[PDB]
Amino acid sequence: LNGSWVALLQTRNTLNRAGIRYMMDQNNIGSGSTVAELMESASISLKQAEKN
Amino acid sequence: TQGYQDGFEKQYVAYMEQNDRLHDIAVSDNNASYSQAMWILVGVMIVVLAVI
Repeated sequence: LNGSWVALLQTRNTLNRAGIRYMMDQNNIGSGSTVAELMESASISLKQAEKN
Repeated sequence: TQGYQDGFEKQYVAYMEQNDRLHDIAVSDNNASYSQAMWILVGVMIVVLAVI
Protein backbone atom coordinates (compact mmCIF):
# COMPACT_ATOMS: atom_id res chain seq x y z
CA LEU A 1 0.00 0.00 0.00
CA ASN A 2 2.97 2.35 0.45
CA GLY A 3 4.10 2.32 -3.18
CA SER A 4 0.46 2.25 -4.25
CA TRP A 5 -0.44 5.40 -2.31
CA VAL A 6 2.90 6.94 -3.31
CA ALA A 7 2.14 6.09 -6.94
CA LEU A 8 -1.16 7.98 -6.65
CA LEU A 9 0.62 11.01 -5.19
CA GLN A 10 3.20 10.97 -7.99
CA THR A 11 0.32 10.72 -10.47
CA ARG A 12 -1.75 13.47 -8.84
CA ASN A 13 1.34 15.63 -8.32
CA THR A 14 2.34 15.07 -11.95
CA LEU A 15 -1.14 15.99 -13.20
CA ASN A 16 -1.00 19.18 -11.13
CA ARG A 17 2.30 20.16 -12.74
CA ALA A 18 0.98 19.00 -16.12
CA GLY A 19 -1.84 21.55 -16.01
CA ILE A 20 0.62 24.29 -15.05
CA ARG A 21 2.74 23.47 -18.11
CA TYR A 22 -0.32 23.95 -20.33
CA MET A 23 -0.89 27.43 -18.89
CA MET A 24 2.62 28.45 -19.97
CA ASP A 25 1.77 27.69 -23.60
CA GLN A 26 -1.25 30.01 -23.45
CA ASN A 27 0.59 32.86 -21.71
CA ASN A 28 3.99 32.08 -23.28
CA ILE A 29 6.30 31.99 -20.24
CA GLY A 30 9.60 30.22 -20.77
CA SER A 31 9.79 26.70 -22.17
CA GLY A 32 10.57 23.14 -21.15
CA SER A 33 9.08 19.67 -21.35
CA THR A 34 5.92 19.51 -23.43
CA VAL A 35 2.58 18.50 -21.95
CA ALA A 36 2.69 15.11 -23.69
CA GLU A 37 5.81 14.19 -21.72
CA LEU A 38 4.28 15.22 -18.38
CA MET A 39 1.06 13.30 -19.06
CA GLU A 40 3.11 10.23 -19.96
CA SER A 41 4.80 10.30 -16.55
CA ALA A 42 1.40 10.43 -14.85
CA SER A 43 0.27 7.43 -16.91
CA ILE A 44 3.30 5.38 -15.84
CA SER A 45 2.72 6.48 -12.24
CA LEU A 46 -0.98 5.60 -12.52
CA LYS A 47 -0.21 2.10 -13.78
CA GLN A 48 2.40 1.77 -11.03
CA ALA A 49 -0.39 2.14 -8.47
CA GLU A 50 -2.29 -0.81 -9.95
CA LYS A 51 0.86 -2.96 -9.85
CA ASN A 52 1.54 -2.10 -6.21
CA THR B 1 12.04 20.22 -8.28
CA GLN B 2 11.30 17.13 -10.40
CA GLY B 3 14.93 16.05 -10.15
CA TYR B 4 15.10 16.33 -6.37
CA GLN B 5 11.64 14.76 -5.99
CA ASP B 6 12.40 11.82 -8.28
CA GLY B 7 15.87 11.51 -6.75
CA PHE B 8 14.52 10.75 -3.28
CA GLU B 9 11.96 8.35 -4.78
CA LYS B 10 14.75 6.11 -6.08
CA GLN B 11 16.36 5.94 -2.63
CA TYR B 12 12.92 5.80 -0.99
CA VAL B 13 11.69 2.74 -2.90
CA ALA B 14 15.20 1.29 -2.65
CA TYR B 15 15.30 1.81 1.12
CA MET B 16 11.85 0.26 1.60
CA GLU B 17 12.87 -2.69 -0.57
CA GLN B 18 15.96 -3.19 1.59
CA ASN B 19 13.78 -3.31 4.71
CA ASP B 20 11.84 -6.22 3.19
CA ARG B 21 15.02 -8.17 2.44
CA LEU B 22 16.44 -7.58 5.93
CA HIS B 23 13.03 -8.49 7.38
CA ASP B 24 12.58 -11.61 5.23
CA ILE B 25 16.07 -12.80 6.17
CA ALA B 26 15.15 -12.23 9.82
CA VAL B 27 11.97 -14.28 9.37
CA SER B 28 13.89 -16.85 7.32
CA ASP B 29 16.61 -17.09 9.98
CA ASN B 30 13.86 -17.14 12.61
CA ASN B 31 12.33 -20.18 10.89
CA ALA B 32 15.65 -21.96 11.42
CA SER B 33 15.53 -21.25 15.16
CA TYR B 34 11.92 -22.44 15.18
CA SER B 35 12.89 -25.72 13.51
CA GLN B 36 16.08 -26.22 15.53
CA ALA B 37 14.08 -25.46 18.68
CA MET B 38 11.75 -28.30 17.67
CA TRP B 39 14.51 -30.84 16.98
CA ILE B 40 16.00 -30.13 20.41
CA LEU B 41 12.65 -31.10 21.96
CA VAL B 42 12.57 -34.39 20.07
CA GLY B 43 16.32 -34.74 20.60
CA VAL B 44 15.96 -34.57 24.38
CA MET B 45 13.42 -37.41 24.17
CA ILE B 46 16.06 -39.61 22.52
CA VAL B 47 18.24 -39.02 25.59
CA VAL B 48 15.38 -39.36 28.09
CA LEU B 49 13.96 -42.52 26.52
CA ALA B 50 17.52 -43.87 26.34
CA VAL B 51 18.00 -43.19 30.06
CA ILE B 52 14.65 -44.74 31.01
